[PDB]
Amino acid sequence: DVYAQEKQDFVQHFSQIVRVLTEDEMGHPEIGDAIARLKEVLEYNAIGGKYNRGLTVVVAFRELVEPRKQDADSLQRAWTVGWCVELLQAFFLVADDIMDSSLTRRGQICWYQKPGVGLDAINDANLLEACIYRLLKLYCREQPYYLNLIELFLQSSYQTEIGQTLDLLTAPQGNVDLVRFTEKRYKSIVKYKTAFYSFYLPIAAAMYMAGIDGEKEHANAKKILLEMGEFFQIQDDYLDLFGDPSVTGKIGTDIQDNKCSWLVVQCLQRATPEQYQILKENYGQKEAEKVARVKALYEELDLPAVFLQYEEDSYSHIMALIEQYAAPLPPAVFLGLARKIYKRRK
Amino acid sequence: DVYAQEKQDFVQHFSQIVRVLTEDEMGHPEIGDAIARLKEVLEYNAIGGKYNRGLTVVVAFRELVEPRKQDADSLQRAWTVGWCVELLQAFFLVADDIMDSSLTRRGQICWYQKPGVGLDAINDANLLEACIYRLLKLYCREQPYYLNLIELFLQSSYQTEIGQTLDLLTAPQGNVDLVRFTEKRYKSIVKYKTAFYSFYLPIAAAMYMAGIDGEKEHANAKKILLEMGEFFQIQDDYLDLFGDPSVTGKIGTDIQDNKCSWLVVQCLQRATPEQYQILKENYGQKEAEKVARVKALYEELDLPAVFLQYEEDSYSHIMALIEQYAAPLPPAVFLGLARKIYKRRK
Ligand SMILES: CCCCn1cc[n+](CC(O)(P(=O)(O)O)P(=O)(O)O)c1
Ligand SMILES: CCCCn1cc[n+](CC(O)(P(=O)(O)O)P(=O)(O)O)c1
Ligand SMILES: [Mg+2]
Ligand SMILES: [Mg+2]
Ligand SMILES: [Mg+2]
Ligand SMILES: [Mg+2]
Ligand SMILES: [Mg+2]
Ligand SMILES: [Mg+2]
Repeated sequence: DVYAQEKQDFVQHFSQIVRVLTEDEMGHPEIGDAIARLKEVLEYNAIGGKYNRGLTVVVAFRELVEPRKQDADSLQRAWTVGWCVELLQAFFLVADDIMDSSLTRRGQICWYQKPGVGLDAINDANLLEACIYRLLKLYCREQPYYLNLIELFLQSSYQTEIGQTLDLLTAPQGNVDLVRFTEKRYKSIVKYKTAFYSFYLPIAAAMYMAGIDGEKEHANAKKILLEMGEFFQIQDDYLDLFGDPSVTGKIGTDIQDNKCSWLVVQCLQRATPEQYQILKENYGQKEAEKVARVKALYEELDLPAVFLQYEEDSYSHIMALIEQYAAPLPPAVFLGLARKIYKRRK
Repeated sequence: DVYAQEKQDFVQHFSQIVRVLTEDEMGHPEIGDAIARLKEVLEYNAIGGKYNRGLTVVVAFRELVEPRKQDADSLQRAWTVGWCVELLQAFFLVADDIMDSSLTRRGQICWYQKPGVGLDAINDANLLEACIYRLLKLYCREQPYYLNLIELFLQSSYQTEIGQTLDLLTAPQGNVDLVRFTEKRYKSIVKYKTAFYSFYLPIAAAMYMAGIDGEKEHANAKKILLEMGEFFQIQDDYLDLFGDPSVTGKIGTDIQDNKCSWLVVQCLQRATPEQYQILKENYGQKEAEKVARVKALYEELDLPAVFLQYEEDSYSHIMALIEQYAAPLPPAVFLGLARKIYKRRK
């Protein structure tokens, strides 16, 4: 309910993001064509998702700032910082779709796969990242949390690029080595690639906006949010193979891209050495027959049932973590976000 | 002479950049393999160039800071900010080589063209950009110019991505339209894509480090440096076709990539309508015969002689600009940089 009620206002206020990013550079008409390319990149790549991450900034801002201090202006700042998280997301996905050789995202063909786009998408992704800091400057330059916000977005992008390097190093194409797909490797990838920017970044932006900047409170929040990010990435892995791509909005590639998925880790931990070899022969290869052979091994080992058991235990554990670590922040902030990701099918 | 004397110290101190970026994240051993990938990216992509841009930071810092304030520590900061400019450069070139489909850079194959690299180079480029802000934090966090430095590197990357969009929009592959290659378009591309980061960025970093942060002094410096950047990019265009690739360290692609080069603008301005059509039929295409036909048109129109005339007039003009705008900064700062780029063959 809390996410669903703020949605509308948050989405409507994307026109303004687009205007402020296009308008404040028409005192420079020579870049006009670039500005129009920017708008086209924003509209195709920041729109059409669920907005969980940016909505989180706005929800937690209401819940943490005293209503006497929710003036029209500090609200406007809140949904801008929210949009900055949506722009970080857009930047990582556009690049990620190239590196993953993916086909669709959010119901449409991937940006790079569009006629006349291709690898120009690389500079388009870098421009989306640039917008974040332009926004921060335009809306938040005179706020006492300004430098905290800048350092947070930069630190969060470095961690996520470190996690991406791990994702890629662990998945060399044409190079099946099942030995490297362990639980410890897995947890490291997902912590870096997904957990800091999807879960720590947004609540923490909102903390810094409410004046809550203590080390110890940031660490306690981080303890909850990183375990949630781990679950959330294990969920994304499961949906790559078994979700319905008209719900997820994307076709799966993990088996073909030779990925250290949660599924292949769970597989490897249960496999007869005969099953092992079937995995070995069929994994990380573009042939549909061969992907279907892996999928069939996974179903033979009840990996869907194991995913549903893990979802429940992970959820009880996250809840225990909230009871331990939420104070002095209102638990509603952690609970509202957990509700939105619990048993998602997209 | 001034560049040549600081070189050694500047280069030697790259081991330290590499150590500080690898060491201060081994309290996190799970990212070990990513850290090693980072070192490999740094060594292949920040090393082997002339270091003009980073050396500029260090040279202008000596020339602008009072020697009583050139303590061992503020010097160390100076050659770090220098290296941050070399890392911005490395980030743009790695991406640019993909978008340009280039073959070599600085005497070796392009990063993305290395066996086992490919499009993973996209995340490698984004990591190189991340390092800049990690450095700024590690060395400069408590300096009064810290936030000026952060905003400068970010603003300079946005401008250069705007210029890249223009570079790419003006060069759609498979789409010969000679109508868009004008002088005004050209000047706009080069101002954004090259001039702010190669020329304004480094002197200005050094200004902010010496306490010189006035609007008006920054604008005056900018007036000189942007015209120098324009010349410098016109030079790079000329070398793409007529430089010797054992000096430049790179094979040219401008004709094949359908580029708004200086050469094609000068061509279009002198061409008989018969010459025009030869250009039209042969431009922006991968066939060697067809590139050689364009090259031969260019030589038939004395474009090499016109380049040498422009080099001289541009140089006299830059010098006039220094006489007008250099004060209260020592002219040595502008003169030393102009000497290093005047009649370069790489
Ligand atoms: C650069 C940012 C790295 C984090 N990142 C990127 C994409 N995803 C989710 C994916 O699950 P991934 O390719 O599987 O990790 P997707 O299913 O493609 O959306 C997370
Ligand atoms: C993203 C940064 C845009 C600025 N940029 C990139 C490369 N160069 C110089 C080149 O001249 P370009 O491809 O010709 O413009 P190169 O000969 O390839 O080194 C400038
Ligand atoms: Mg992906
Ligand atoms: Mg991925
Ligand atoms: Mg996925
Ligand atoms: Mg290039
Ligand atoms: Mg280029
Ligand atoms: Mg060039």
